[PDB]
Amino acid sequence: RPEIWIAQELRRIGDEENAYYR
Amino acid sequence: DELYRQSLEIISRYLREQATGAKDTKPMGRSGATSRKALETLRRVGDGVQRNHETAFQGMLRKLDIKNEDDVKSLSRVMIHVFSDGVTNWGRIVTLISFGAFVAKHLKTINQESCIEPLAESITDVLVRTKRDWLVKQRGWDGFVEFFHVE
Ligand SMILES: [Zn+2]
Ligand SMILES: [Zn+2]
Ligand SMILES: [Zn+2]
Ligand SMILES: [Zn+2]
Repeated sequence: RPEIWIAQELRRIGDEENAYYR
Repeated sequence: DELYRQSLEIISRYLREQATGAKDTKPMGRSGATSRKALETLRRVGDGVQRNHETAFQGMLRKLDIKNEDDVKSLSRVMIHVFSDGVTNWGRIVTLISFGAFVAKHLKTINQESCIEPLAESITDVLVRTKRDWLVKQRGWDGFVEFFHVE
């Protein structure tokens, strides 16, 4: 549950960063 | 396994740099040019992610509740889970590395004899082992450098 939330954040931030540089 | 060696080095050096705050002066050795540009790219975008997502990172570090330098099992499950949707991009990859550095910093405070090595190995293991062919197709760390190359 905490680990799922952490995964959600990293994924959200990761894709957001990807889009920016893309 | 050069891909793994190179990856572990770039990721280890960045984490160690972040935790100790001191740059390392050693020849990268093999494909040194790429590795240095990777470390440079990693400093720029890596520090940026930590700055721009300090609030989220602090919360994540809190829920992780990492007890020691060897307690990387949970983070490993987290990183695997991040890619469990089948999506792979450099944005996610560099974010995991940036958070790794954020964790490495916290480890120092609680004890200063912490190798960042176990942490760097956990991150490198996930990336290189579970995304082996994706990385190779992207020309490894040159693809990394290229993607984050800004004008
Ligand atoms: Zn961002
Ligand atoms: Zn140890
Ligand atoms: Zn293969
Ligand atoms: Zn240019």
